Amino acid sequence: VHLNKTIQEGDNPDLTAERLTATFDTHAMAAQIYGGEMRARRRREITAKLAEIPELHDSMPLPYMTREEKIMESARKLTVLTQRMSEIIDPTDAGELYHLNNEVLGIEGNPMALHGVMFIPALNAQASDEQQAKWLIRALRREIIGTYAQTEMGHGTNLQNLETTATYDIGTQEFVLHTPKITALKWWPGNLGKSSNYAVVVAHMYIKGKNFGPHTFMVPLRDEKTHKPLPGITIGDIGPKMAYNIVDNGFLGFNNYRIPRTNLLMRHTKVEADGTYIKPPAMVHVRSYMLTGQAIMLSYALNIATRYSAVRRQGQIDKNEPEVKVLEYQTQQHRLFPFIARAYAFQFAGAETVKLYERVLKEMKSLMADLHALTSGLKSVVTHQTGEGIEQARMACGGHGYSMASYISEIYGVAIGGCTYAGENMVMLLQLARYLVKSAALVKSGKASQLGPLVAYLGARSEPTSLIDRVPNGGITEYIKTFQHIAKRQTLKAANKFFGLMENGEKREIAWNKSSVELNRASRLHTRLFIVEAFARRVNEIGDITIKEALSDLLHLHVNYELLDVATYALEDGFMSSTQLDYVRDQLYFYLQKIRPNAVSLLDSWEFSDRELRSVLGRRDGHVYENLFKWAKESPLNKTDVLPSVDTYLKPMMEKA
Amino acid sequence: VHLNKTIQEGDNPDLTAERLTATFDTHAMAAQIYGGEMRARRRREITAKLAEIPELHDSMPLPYMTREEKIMESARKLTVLTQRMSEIIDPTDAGELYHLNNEVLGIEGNPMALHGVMFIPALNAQASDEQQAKWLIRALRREIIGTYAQTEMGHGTNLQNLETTATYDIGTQEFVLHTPKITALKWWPGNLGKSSNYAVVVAHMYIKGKNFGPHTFMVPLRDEKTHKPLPGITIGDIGPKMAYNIVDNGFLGFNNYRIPRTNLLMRHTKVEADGTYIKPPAMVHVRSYMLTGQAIMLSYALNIATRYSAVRRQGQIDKNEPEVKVLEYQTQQHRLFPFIARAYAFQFAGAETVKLYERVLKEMKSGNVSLMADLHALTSGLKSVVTHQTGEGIEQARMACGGHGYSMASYISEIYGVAIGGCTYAGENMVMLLQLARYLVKSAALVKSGKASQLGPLVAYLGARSEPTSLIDRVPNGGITEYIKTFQHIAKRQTLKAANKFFGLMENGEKREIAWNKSSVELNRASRLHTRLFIVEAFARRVNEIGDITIKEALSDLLHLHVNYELLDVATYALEDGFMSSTQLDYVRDQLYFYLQKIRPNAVSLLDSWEFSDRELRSVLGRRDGHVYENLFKWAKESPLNKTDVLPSVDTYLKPMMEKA
Ligand SMILES: Cc1cc2nc3c(=O)[nH]c(=O)nc-3n(C[C@H](O)[C@H](O)[C@H](O)COP(=O)(O)OP(=O)(O)OC[C@H]3O[C@@H](n4cnc5c(N)ncnc54)[C@H](O)[C@@H]3O)c2cc1C
Ligand SMILES: Cc1cc2nc3c(=O)[nH]c(=O)nc-3n(C[C@H](O)[C@H](O)[C@H](O)COP(=O)(O)OP(=O)(O)OC[C@H]3O[C@@H](n4cnc5c(N)ncnc54)[C@H](O)[C@@H]3O)c2cc1C
Ligand SMILES: Nc1ncnc2c1ncn2[C@@H]1O[C@H](COP(=O)(O)OP(=O)(O)OP(=O)(O)O)[C@@H](O)[C@H]1O
Ligand SMILES: Nc1ncnc2c1ncn2[C@@H]1O[C@H](COP(=O)(O)OP(=O)(O)OP(=O)(O)O)[C@@H](O)[C@H]1O
Ligand SMILES: [Mg+2]
Ligand SMILES: [Mg+2]
Repeated sequence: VHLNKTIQEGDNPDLTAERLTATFDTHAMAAQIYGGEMRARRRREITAKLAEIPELHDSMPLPYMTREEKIMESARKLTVLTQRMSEIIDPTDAGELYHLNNEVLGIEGNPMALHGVMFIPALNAQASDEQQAKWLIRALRREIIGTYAQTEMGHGTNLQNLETTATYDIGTQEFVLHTPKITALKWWPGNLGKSSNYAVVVAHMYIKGKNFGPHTFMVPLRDEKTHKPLPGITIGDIGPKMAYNIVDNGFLGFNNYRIPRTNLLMRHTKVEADGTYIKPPAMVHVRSYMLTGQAIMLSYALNIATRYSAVRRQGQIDKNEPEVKVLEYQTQQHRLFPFIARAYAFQFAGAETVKLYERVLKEMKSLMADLHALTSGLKSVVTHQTGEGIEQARMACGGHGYSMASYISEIYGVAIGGCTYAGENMVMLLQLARYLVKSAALVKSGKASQLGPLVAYLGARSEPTSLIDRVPNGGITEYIKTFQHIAKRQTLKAANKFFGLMENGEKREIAWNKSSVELNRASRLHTRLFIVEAFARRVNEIGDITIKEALSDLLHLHVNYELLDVATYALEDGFMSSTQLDYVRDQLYFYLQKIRPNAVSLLDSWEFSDRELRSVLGRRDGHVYENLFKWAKESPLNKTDVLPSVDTYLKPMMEKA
Repeated sequence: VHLNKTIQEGDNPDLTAERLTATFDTHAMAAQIYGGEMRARRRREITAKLAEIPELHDSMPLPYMTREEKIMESARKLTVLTQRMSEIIDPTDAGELYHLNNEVLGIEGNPMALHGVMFIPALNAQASDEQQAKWLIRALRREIIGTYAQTEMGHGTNLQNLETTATYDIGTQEFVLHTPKITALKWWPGNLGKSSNYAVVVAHMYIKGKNFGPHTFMVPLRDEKTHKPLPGITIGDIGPKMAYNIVDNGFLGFNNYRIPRTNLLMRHTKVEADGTYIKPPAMVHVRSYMLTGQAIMLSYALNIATRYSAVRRQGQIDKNEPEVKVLEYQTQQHRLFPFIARAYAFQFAGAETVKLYERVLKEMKSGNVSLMADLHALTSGLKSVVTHQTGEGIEQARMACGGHGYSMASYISEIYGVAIGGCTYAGENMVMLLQLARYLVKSAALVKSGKASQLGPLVAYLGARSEPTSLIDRVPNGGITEYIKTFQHIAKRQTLKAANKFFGLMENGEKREIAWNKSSVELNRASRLHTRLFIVEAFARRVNEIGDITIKEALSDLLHLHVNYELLDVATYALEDGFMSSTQLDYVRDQLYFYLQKIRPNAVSLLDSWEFSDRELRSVLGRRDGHVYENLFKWAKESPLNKTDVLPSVDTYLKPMMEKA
C-alpha cells in the first residue's frame, strides 16, 4: 500500500507521481485535521455509505441549474436526507451531520441551513426548560422549519437602534409585534423568505411605555398546514445574491401581530403576567464554529488548484525537456502553498477556539470577554485571508478557473460572505481593539499582572533584537517572539495615540474614530500571532514523527511567509535587520520546495470526495480534459445548435446589411 | 447652479449634503477623466438621447434573469442598437460606441463583444489591403459576427506549443486546419460557441513538413444563411462561468477543414501559391485599451459604495448625537478613498499607455520597432497591477455596503466577477509580470556593464544615483517629488537586487532557466514596484498639466492620498536599507489619515464626475438620487422568487417532510 491513501489504479500518472512522494500516511493526517482517528474514519465511512445511495447525489451538475432548479434539488435531497439520516449517521453527533450535509447538500445553501446554525442554538441558549419542551423537540424532529431574525433593512451592526417593537398588552397577556416603517423590516435572516414557518425574532420590548431593549421571541410565521402567511405577516425573499442562492434570505414585517406572553424566551429574563420585569446576571456560537467552515472551503479551493497544477503542463524550463507541470514554477508554488499552511493553521486555531467556547458556557453555570475578543479578531482575519487564498487558487488554474468547471468561484462567493455576516469585519476588528486598549491601559497603569493569558505578552519585556538566524538551533520560538514584539509594539503604539488625543482634549469617541485604522492594525497582528501559536502548539503535541515533520515544514513556511508580509513592523524599530529579512526570504523559497512533494498529500488528507468537492478540474483521479469536454458538451446552452437569440434577433440583423 | 452638476431637487438630503461640499465643477472633472470637454459632453448627450428610447432599456432588472433570458435580452438590444446607432452616435468615433454599449449592453457581455475588442483589431493589424476590403468592411457593417480564436483547451500561455495545425496543400492551394486531440480544441474565445459565424484563428502553419509557428487565418464557421456549422466544424459553448455569462465563450474543432490560401492574413507574412514563405521585418491592443475598462469598473463599484455610505446611517460616535453616516468612520473612508485615487490613477495611466500604443504603430510604418519592446513591458506590468488592485478595491467597495452589498441589488459582485477576469485573460498576471521582469533584467545588465546611458526613458531611473536618505518631511518643494524619488529608489534597488540574484546563480553554475525559476518571485517583486512607480508618475504628470486651479487642487489632494497609501503599503522596501526612518513612516501614516479627511467633502463629487447614469450603473444601492430603502423593498418584492407565496419546493417536498413527524 502507498503512504498516500487516495491513489487508485488508473489515475492520471502526472498526479499519482505527486502522491507517490508523500512522507506520511494521509489517514493519520486526516485524524490530525479532524480531531481524532475515529472522527476521520467516520467521515470516510459516511462517504462510502453515500456512494450506495444515488438518490442523495446531485441529480445534475449544480452549475447547470437556475436558482429555482437548485432550490427544488436541495429540498429533494433534504427530504430523503431527513428520512434516511439514521442509516448513515448518529444524528446526535454534530460532527457527522456537518460532513453529511457537505456531501449531500453542499455549500450553496438549503432550506434548513439556518434551522441548525442559529434557530436551534438560540433555543438552547435562551429558551426555558418548559419552552424547550414545546419548541426545541419539534425543531430537532424537523416538524417545523425555523430561523433567527435579528437584522433589519436599516440596522444590522447596531441593534440598540432596531426599530421592530414588541409592546406588552397587560390585559390579554400578549406581546404586540409591529413594524413601524420599511426600514424596520427584518431583512437577511436565512430561510426566512419562503421556507421557515417559525422564527426567533429580536425586537425592542416595550412595557408601560418603557423600552427594555432587544429581546428574542418565538413567532409563528406561516400556517402549519397551508403554509400561507398568518394574518398580519408580510414575508418574502430578498432576491438573488452574489452567491449562496439556495438559501431564501427573507424580509419580514408585522402589522400589530399578537403572540402569547410565553413566546418571550425566558431562560434569562422574565416578564410576569402583570408586567413585572426581572433582569438576568450570541452570535458567539456562529463565530466560533464558522472558522472550520472557512478552513474547509479554503481547502476545497486548494485541493482543486493544486491537483490541477499537477496535471496542467505549460511552458518549458529546460529547453531540451518537455513542457513542465505548472506546479514546477516557484511562482505557482508560492501562490498556493502558503495558503495550504493557512488552511491547517485556521483549522487548528478553530479547534482551540471551540474548546474555549465549551470551556466558557460550562463555566457559565469572567472569560466571556476573552472569548468574545479572540473570536472577533479571528473571524475577521480568517475570513479575509481565506478570500485572498481562494482567489489565488482560482487564478492558478488559468482560464479554466473562471469556468464553473473549477467551482472555485462559487466557493469564493460563499466563503467571502463571512467577511460581513456574524459581524462586519471592520467592526469586529474594532471590537477586539477595545479589549486590546483595555489591556494596554492595564500595562500603562502598572496592572500588568492582571492581564489574562491570551494578552499577557503585552506586559512582557522584549529583548533588544529578535534572534532569527542567531541562536543556534533555528527554532520557531524566535519567530513567535518576533510576532509577539511587533503585535505588542503596535498595540501599545496605537493605544497611546488614542490616549494622547484624549489627554490633548479630544472627546473619547472622536479620538477613537481618528485612531481606528491604526487600532485595527493592532487587532490584526494580535490575531495573526494567535494563529501562529496555535499552529506551533499542535506541532508540538504530535508524537508520530512523520506527521510532526510534515506539519513542521508547513509551520516553517507559515512563519516565514507571514513574517515577510508584516516585515514593515519588524524593521521600523530596528528589531529586525536587512540580513534577517533576507534569511526569511531564502527560508520562504526553501520551504516552498521542501513542501512540494507533500503538497498534494497534505490536501488529500482532508479527504473530500468528488461528490463533496463538485469540481471537474479537481477530480480525485486527475482525468481533467476528457471530463471537461463532456461537462461543456452537456451544459444547458448546447442543447440546441442555433440559439433562439440567433433566430429571433441577430440573423435578421445580419441579413439587413 | 451648484458646482456638483448631479444634484436634483427631491434627492435624498443625506446624499445632497455630500455633493453640496464640492470645490470643483463636475463637468470640468469629467472633461479631465474622459480626455476633453467635447467627449465628456457627448457622453451626457448620448445619455439624454437614450432616455427618449425605452426600447434600449433593460426590459427588466438583469439579476432577475436566467442566462438564457439575459442572452435574449442582449441580442434584442443589440439589433435595435445597430439599426438606430447613427441617430445617437458617430459610428466611426468610438469612443462614443464604447459609452453607448456601456449604457445599453452593460458589462455582463453581448453577442458581439469580441467582434469589437479583437476580431476587427486583428483584421486592422494583420490583414492585407485586399483582405480588409473583403472582410473588414463586412465586419464594420455587421454583416458577419466574428471573434479571435487563440487559446486552446491545453494551451493559453505557451503559444509555441499550440496543437491546432494549418497544413498547406500545394495542389488545391488550400490550408488544411485540423484538431488532432481534444486538448487542441480552441477554447475560451468569446462569442465563439453560438454567435460568431467567422473567426480569426491562431494555428501552427505547416508547409512541406516544416513548422513555421503560430499564424492567423480567416475561417468561416457557420453557414451565413442557416447558421449551421459548416462541414468539418465542431463548435459549442464552454458552459456557465464565474461571471460575464452573456458572452458565449466557445470551443472549436476541425476535421481536416480546408480554407483558401488567401485566408492566411498577409499584411506582414506571405505564402505564395507554390509554397514559398517570406518572413516579416497583439494582444498588445487589448492590454493597452483594457486599462480604462478596469478604472471604469472600479469607479462603478466606488460610486455605489460611496453613495450608499452617505445614505447608510449606523452607530453613534458622540453618544448624545444621532446615528452617523457610515461615511464618517475613518475605517470606511480608509477602505474607499484610496481606491478612488487608484481609479483616477489607472485612467490617467491608461491614457498615456494608449498614447504610446499610437506612437508606436505610428512609428511602425517607418523603421522602427525599437519601442515595441518598451510598450510590451509597460503594458505587461500595468495590465497585471491594475487588474489585481482593481479587484482588491471592488471587493472593499462591496463589503463597505454591509449585508446589502452581498445582494445583487448592489450589483458590485457582478462588477467584481467581470473585472477580475482580466487577471487571467490577455496574459496570466504572473506570466505578464515575468515578461516585464525580462525587460528589467536586460536593463539591469546595461547598468551593471556601464551602458546606463543606453537606457530608454521609461527605465532610466535604474541608472540614476540615489541620495543617501529620502527627503520626505525634510525639504519643502511644491509637493510629491520626494515621494516619486522614494518610489524610484525602492524600485531600482529591488530590480538590481533581484537581477543580481539571478546573475549570481548562473555565475555559480546553474542553468539560465533554472536560475530564472528560482528567482521568479523576487523578480515579480521588481516588476510590481516598477509598475506602481509608473502609475504615480502618470498621476503626477496629469496634475501638473492642469491649469484650472480648483480641478488641480482636487486631483492634487487625491494624488497626496495616493502616494501616502501606496508608499505605506510598500514601506518594507523603504525601511530595509534605512532609506526611510520610523519617523518619516509615521509622517506617511499621519498624512494618509489627514488626506482621508481632506478628500471626504469631495468624495461623492469625484465619483459623480465619471457621470454614470442609473441605466449604466444598474445598482439599487447606488441610485443617483439616494432613495435606497424604498427602491430596495420594491426590488426584493418584484424579484422572481416572490411570484408565488408558497414555493413548489414547499408543496412537493418539505411540507410532506414536516407532516411525517
Ligand atoms: C473571462 C476570460 C475570457 C477569455 N477570452 C478569450 C478570448 O476571447 N480568446 C482567446 O484566445 N482566449 C481567451 N481566454 C483565455 C486566456 O487568454 C487564457 O486563459 C490566459 O491567457 C491564461 O493562459 P492559460 O489559460 O493557459 O493559464 P495556464 O498557463 O494554463 O495556468 C496559469 C498558471 O500557471 C502559471 N504559469 C503558466 N505559465 C507560466 C510560466 N512560463 N512561468 C511561470 N508561471 C507560469 C501561472 O503562474 C498561473 O498560475 C479568456 C480567459 C478568461 C478567464
Ligand atoms: C450571506 C449573508 C447572510 C446573512 N445571514 C443572516 C442571518 O442568518 N440572520 C441574521 O439575523 N442576519 C443575517 N445577515 C445580516 C448580517 O448580520 C449583517 O449584514 C452583518 O451583521 C453586517 O451588519 P450590517 O449589514 O448592518 O453592516 P453595516 O453597518 O451597514 O456596514 C456598512 C459599512 O459601515 C461600517 N461600519 C458599520 N458600523 C461601523 C462602526 N461602529 N465603526 C466603523 N465602521 C462601521 C462597516 O464596517 C461597513 O463597512 C446576513 C448577511 C449576509 C451578507
Ligand atoms: N498582479 C497580481 N495578480 C494576481 N495575484 C497577485 C498579483 N501580485 C501578487 N499576487 C498574489 O499575492 C500574493 C502575495 O505575493 P507577493 O508577496 O510576492 O506580492 P505582494 O504582497 O503584492 O507584494 P510585496 O509582498 O512585495 O509587497 C501571491 O499569492 C501572489 O500570487
Ligand atoms: N480583516 C479584514 N477584512 C476585510 N478587509 C480588510 C481586513 N483588514 C484589512 N482590510 C482591507 O485592506 C485594506 C488595507 O488596509 P490595511 O493596510 O489596514 O490592511 P493590511 O494591509 O492587511 O494591514 P497592514 O497594512 O497593517 O499589513 C483596507 O482598505 C481594508 O479595507
Ligand atoms: Mg507579501
Ligand atoms: Mg497596508
